[PDB]
Amino acid sequence: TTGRIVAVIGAVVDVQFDEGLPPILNALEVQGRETRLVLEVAQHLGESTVRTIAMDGTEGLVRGQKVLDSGAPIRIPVGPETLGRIMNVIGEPIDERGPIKTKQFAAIHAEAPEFVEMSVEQEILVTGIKVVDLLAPYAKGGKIGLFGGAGVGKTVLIMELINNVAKAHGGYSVFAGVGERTREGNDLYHEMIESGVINLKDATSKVALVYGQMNEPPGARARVALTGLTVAEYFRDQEGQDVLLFIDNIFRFTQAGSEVSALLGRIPSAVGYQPTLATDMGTMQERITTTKKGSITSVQAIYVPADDLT
Amino acid sequence: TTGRIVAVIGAVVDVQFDEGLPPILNALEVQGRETRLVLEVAQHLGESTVRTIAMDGTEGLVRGQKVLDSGAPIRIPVGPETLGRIMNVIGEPIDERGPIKTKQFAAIHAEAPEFVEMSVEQEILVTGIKVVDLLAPYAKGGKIGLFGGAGVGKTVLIMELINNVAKAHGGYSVFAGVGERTREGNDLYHEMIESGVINLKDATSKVALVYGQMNEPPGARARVALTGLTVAEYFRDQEGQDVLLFIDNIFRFTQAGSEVSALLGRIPSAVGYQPTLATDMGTMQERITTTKKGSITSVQAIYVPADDLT
Amino acid sequence: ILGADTSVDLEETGRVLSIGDGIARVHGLRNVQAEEMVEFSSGLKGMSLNLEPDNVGVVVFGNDKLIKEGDIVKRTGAIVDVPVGEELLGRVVDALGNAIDGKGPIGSKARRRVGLKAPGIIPRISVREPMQTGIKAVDSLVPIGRGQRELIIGDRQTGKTSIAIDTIINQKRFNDGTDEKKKLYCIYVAIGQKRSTVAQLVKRLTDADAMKYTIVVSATASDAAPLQYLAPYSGCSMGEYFRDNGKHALIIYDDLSKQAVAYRQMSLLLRRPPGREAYPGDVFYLHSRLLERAAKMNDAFGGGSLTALPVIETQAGDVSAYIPTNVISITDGQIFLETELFYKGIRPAINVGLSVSRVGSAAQTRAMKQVAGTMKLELAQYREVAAFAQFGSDLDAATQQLLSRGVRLTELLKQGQYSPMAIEEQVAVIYAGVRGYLDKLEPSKITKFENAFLSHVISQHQALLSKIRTDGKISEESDAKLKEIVTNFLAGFEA
Ligand SMILES: Nc1ncnc2c1ncn2[C@@H]1O[C@H](COP(=O)(O)OP(=O)(O)NP(=O)(O)O)[C@@H](O)[C@H]1O
Ligand SMILES: Nc1ncnc2c1ncn2[C@@H]1O[C@H](COP(=O)(O)OP(=O)(O)NP(=O)(O)O)[C@@H](O)[C@H]1O
Ligand SMILES: Nc1ncnc2c1ncn2[C@@H]1O[C@H](COP(=O)(O)OP(=O)(O)O)[C@@H](O)[C@H]1O
Ligand SMILES: Oc1ccc(/C=C/c2cc(O)cc(O)c2)cc1
Ligand SMILES: [Mg+2]
Ligand SMILES: [Mg+2]
Ligand SMILES: [Mg+2]
Repeated sequence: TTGRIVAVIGAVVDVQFDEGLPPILNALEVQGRETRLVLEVAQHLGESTVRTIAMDGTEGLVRGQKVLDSGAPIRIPVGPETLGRIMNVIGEPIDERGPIKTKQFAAIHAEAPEFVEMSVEQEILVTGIKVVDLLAPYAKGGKIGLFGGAGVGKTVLIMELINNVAKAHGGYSVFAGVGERTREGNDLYHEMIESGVINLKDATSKVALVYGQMNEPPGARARVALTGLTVAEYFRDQEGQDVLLFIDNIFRFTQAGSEVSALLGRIPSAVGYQPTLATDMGTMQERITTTKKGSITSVQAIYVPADDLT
Repeated sequence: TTGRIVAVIGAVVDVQFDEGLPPILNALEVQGRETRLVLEVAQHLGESTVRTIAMDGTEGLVRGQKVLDSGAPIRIPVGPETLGRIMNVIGEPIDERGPIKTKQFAAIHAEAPEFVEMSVEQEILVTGIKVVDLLAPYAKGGKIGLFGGAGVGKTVLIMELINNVAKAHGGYSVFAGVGERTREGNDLYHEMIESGVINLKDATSKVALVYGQMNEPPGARARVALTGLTVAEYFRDQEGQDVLLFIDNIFRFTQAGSEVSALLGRIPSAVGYQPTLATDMGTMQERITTTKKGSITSVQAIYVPADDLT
Repeated sequence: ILGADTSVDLEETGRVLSIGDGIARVHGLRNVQAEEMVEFSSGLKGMSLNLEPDNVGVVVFGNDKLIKEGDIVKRTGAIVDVPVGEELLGRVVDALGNAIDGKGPIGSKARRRVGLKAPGIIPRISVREPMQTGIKAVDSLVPIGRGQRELIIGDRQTGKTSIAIDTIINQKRFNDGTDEKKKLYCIYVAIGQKRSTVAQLVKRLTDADAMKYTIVVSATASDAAPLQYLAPYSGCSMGEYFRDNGKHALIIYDDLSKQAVAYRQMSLLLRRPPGREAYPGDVFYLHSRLLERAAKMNDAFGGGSLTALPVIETQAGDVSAYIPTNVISITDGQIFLETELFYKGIRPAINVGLSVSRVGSAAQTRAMKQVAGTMKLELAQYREVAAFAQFGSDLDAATQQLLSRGVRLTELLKQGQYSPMAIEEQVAVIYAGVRGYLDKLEPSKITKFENAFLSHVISQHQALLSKIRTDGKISEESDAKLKEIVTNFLAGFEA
């Protein structure tokens, strides 16, 4: 029903419910806010109290403040009207072009495709880039990762591949900005308008944009990857089609999870990371996949902390 | 006196007693088990509750299950009846050859010989191994250690020593398998039957075997070295004789202690070890000794984690 | 006055106090055993790992999102077990034994506890029967026997899984045969991997007609930590079914690095204090109790066996690190692979000096022992001398010979993928080298020579090869015949 805030520390908010405790992963709406403030249920603490992760800033929150259960996890617009639009972690337009009037919404949480859904077809995707094509070729509908420490060329590479593979592509694309530079989002947006891969007047936009950059609090950065990935899943399944998924930068998802994990009460693991590092990564990565129903060629930039690949 | 299980977490069981609290080091007998399950008292927690380490698996235990105080520490068969037999931590035969019909038993926990009991005699024990004999020779009644990282040749060396020195030895030998390979135990056993130092048909056996290997939970591995040592002490004192004690591997006593240490409530020392590492080793090691009453030539394989001798 | 509902008493059932990160804390369940399976109202299963005065700490075998505070939890009465038997052959199952290949229910008729203790001293006999990989370098230098544990270890992408795959595929010649005792049933346990990689793998095994004698146990990257943690123990029990019933099984744990990470996760969330590298203090025992269960049984226990090839991934080539040495300190040897070797063209990328078998020639046919008996020490001395001789100036006759032999043997132990070799073919090939008949052949020609030599003996001397395979040895007659073939053929080859 209606809950009350009993505790706030950064992105972690505890909410007590007199009746009807919201399940884990449900989206809660904080009352008395100017802009929508979503809290995602993470844990049932006991004594009718749930532990939640905020999707935006928690400044201004007061103990006792009312919270409403939406009755579902975060749900975002999916389908054709996401194309040419920029949305945030909770699926709101952030491009000043009004509502995204879709017929479909989808939850950003979903179980990974089952073992029977897997494809076994292996086919080369020629990039035109000598070192990749010769030594470590990409595969159509395959998973591609670009590892780099600070400033060595992750983004340039991802942009060259968008230029080389995406240009000649008869399908839809999704770019998800995850914990990166907001102005890089502005560059990309205006470049795609200039090339016409995004069209502000036609229905011919071929890219969906999803962003939660390094100006965002950790809860938003830990979830925008699910949001962008959710958009890609619809195109893969509910059109059966060949989708491209670009993510810059997937490391920021893990880093964001690291920031809330202490606030969640977990005992830290190696190098101070969340003990759930690999399973959080697993349940997210395993959705980023080609299935028998449709192909996703995914390209992920992967930041390397302190240049340490270990 | 009867007690009840109030907590089980891995190898560590908490037991509440309503009357007389068993002293630390006491063997407790768990009721309602198919095979004998011994708990050794480690700490008095207060509130009539003792913390124990189990000597076997704790699967199947139930909160409320009854536990009897035996009235003493783990007591095992010592004497000539141990010769040619295999025993476990708690002195049960594990060679399928029936009861060990000793006239006497001994507690696996004992005080170390006093300073005035020490011997200073030291004469060469020739091994026929060039590098040992030339550069760092062994002494009869001396304490010998074979240090090595994983798979460098500790066990092959101890077996060569058993082959060269123990086969033609006039007195008794004890071999304590501690946290090592069960395969190696079966190898050694049948090898010794073949050479005749173990004889399954008469009373001419020269070696007692005591094993608690890496298929065993930490309690068994932290105590099985003492079981082996207690057997050798009898031979040393209650026959005054020349005893050979081979232990493979004495590291596994320290490691076993590290596995339960957090559950015993210790802050860790450096490198993840129990704070009591050195005193634990001291009270055990100081029993492994020649005295004025009799001589023990002890050979101990010493594992070196991560190849780091420090 | 109507009868009370007693269906929900606090001895056989409980209610969730809290739930987060796959840990349910449960009020009640006063009669539960440690390590007992419990059931949530949603149909999820979980294991009772912490029994505390006021709660049971339950570890959840699936997604925890359907679990809520106050939900009912029920005893099953049963220590965690899995289905077991021949019904599993050719099937892909999860860590709990449920079919995930879309081919319907497993009609298994038996079950087995996942946590059974390894057999003790008496039920066993010394490892003496060859478990042929068909990889020349393994079968000659670090030979594996039935009942043995042999570790596969090395950085990412050094060829670890491929060793295991080739070994499984190799068994088809025994499994299609008529000597029941030589057959080897295979089990591939996947832990922490991505689903599409496991699918490619079974696709490879299917195309090779090797699925039919293999069980694939899969606990992949999106499966909950407890599932990944359990998978090796589940597969082990499946393997123990053959072991105890007069048959022979091989189990691959791919990999134990990822399993130890899942155990770490699960242990931390249970509030068990971290030890070295944040792993629990007993991370050695996690793997020791598992691998002890690979064993060779004596004839009184049926004479069956279970052989284990666990896999460990190292970081930056460091086999000396804490976790790697833990597992080396369990197994009966290790095969260490390195990128450096791999890219120089040593494939399989085995470091000879750093690898070992702890069973040795006891696990080899007499014929292989005849050709390979001293080679491993010999190759170690060779590599040392080749490094010391680096500054090429006046070398005596002995070391120059040692060098010429060594460089050529190295070429002979190079091998491609997916065609594991019959033992007698391995022996014929190694024979040509260790007997010195190749000492004046240009080292770069060795691989071309081997393949031509092999196709020649296969086509023309099937009787010599037959005799070596059947006799298990090189007789004085076989020796005389082989010498005449390699000397004259080589001369033809060099024309
Ligand atoms: N292919 C290239 N050719 C020439 N210069 C390059 C190339 N790639 C990167 N650089 C130089 O390196 C800078 C950083 O490139 P960028 O692709 O942003 O790296 P990055 O790894 O994404 N950095 P960050 O996101 O901050 O970790 C560029 O502005 C160039 O000056
Ligand atoms: N004998 C061989 N000759 C040539 N290539 C090989 C050989 N063995 C393996 N490879 C190749 O080397 C690559 C890595 O092999 P793989 O068996 O996947 O290693 P891995 O250590 O298990 N990798 P991962 O588990 O992905 O970290 C694959 O492309 C193999 O096909
Ligand atoms: N003296 C030796 N001669 C030849 N090979 C040896 C010798 N010592 C050890 N090895 C090789 O090293 C392996 C590991 O030796 P082992 O004694 O089991 O090591 P540790 O007990 O130190 O782990 C053996 O199985 C054998 O293959
Ligand atoms: O500069 C530094 C680089 C690395 C680290 C490591 C931290 C760390 C802490 C743990 O509890 C476990 C672990 O495996 C690693 C610390 C300082
Ligand atoms: Mg960048
Ligand atoms: Mg050893
Ligand atoms: Mg692999």
